[PDB]
Amino acid sequence: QDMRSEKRGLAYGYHSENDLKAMQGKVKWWYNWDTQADANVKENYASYGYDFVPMAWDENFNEEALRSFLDNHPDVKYLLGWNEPNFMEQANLTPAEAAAHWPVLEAIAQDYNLKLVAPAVNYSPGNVDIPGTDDDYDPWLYLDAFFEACEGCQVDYIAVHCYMKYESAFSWYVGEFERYNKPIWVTEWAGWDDGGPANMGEQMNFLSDTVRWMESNDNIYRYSWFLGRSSEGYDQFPYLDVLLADGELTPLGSVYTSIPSNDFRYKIPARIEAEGAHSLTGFKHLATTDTTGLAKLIAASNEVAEYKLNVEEGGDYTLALRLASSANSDIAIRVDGLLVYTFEDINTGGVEAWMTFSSTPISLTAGDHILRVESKSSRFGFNWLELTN
Ligand SMILES: [Mg+2]
Repeated sequence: QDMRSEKRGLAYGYHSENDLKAMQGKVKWWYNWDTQADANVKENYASYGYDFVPMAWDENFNEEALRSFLDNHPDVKYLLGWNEPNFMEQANLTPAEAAAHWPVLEAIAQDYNLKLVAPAVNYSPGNVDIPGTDDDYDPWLYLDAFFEACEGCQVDYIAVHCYMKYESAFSWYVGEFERYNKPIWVTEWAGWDDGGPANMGEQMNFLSDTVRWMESNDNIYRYSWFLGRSSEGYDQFPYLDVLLADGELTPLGSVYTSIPSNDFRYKIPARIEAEGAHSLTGFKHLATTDTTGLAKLIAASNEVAEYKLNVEEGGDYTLALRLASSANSDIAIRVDGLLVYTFEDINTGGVEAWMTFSSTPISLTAGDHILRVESKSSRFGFNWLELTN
């Protein structure tokens, strides 16, 4: 398949080569808050299609290690600036200070032909004084003061952190940063504040809502989920982990890496994870215990899933669905809006009893097509689909 997302990255510092291969061609870049790539992948990450974005975490970073790493990786194209300088417990730099030290990063960007990402901000506890305001917590008041102190400074991108749990809050809050007229990097996000996700499925729904919004926002240059693996583990609140055992994904990690960009098109024959729909009405996410697929979509009613196909060899394909359904369930299949097959009285006897149901052949001409999977007032689980010729 083509590269699944050009924007999608990951925040994690302990990749193995097997971890990078598990996500290959579904994750484009990553960063680790440090000046060089993870030790076990430093030599080979570029061969799996990734680019690594180094970071100057605060003003006292190790410039020698960063310049030395850059010397041997001319594939590096971007440099992240200070990390949460408006937080006391992080980089702890008032706007003037962060601009004062910015030439160190420009000199680096000049020597290696790099682009510079602004210091990452978020609503802060307010303990780094911004001049001329009492609202020291304010990420926009911080960046304004930064930019006014940084006259003539090379700043190519904005970096944003966000831990809101509501996808509409998230899109409103990240959109506020489009005011600066620069592409945006959401370099840390997950649903976490105000109680966060009630369960793993809530986090997967929130990841899906916000990933889909960012893939459709042209002003978002890049995003990276927080984070590859957590100290607490993937089934502990707030269910952050994208990677499970070496070289394998969590259910959430399957949703994260499967969601396609606007222009990506699936080639066939292929198996396509259900969580890789270009478009979801109503469908929700859960872990599955099926032997493959990691995550399922769940239907209670009339939910719709659409899959955008680049059919290179027109002809008749059989469509297979991997389903679970306690009772009788009906599923309509459409191509560019017109019914072609209906799965009737699907019944596996349990919500985690899985079977593969095949259709009669469906004619799929060469070109661009929307494959639509509609629940027909049915209650079932949907792991992946397969088209074969
Ligand atoms: Mg799946």
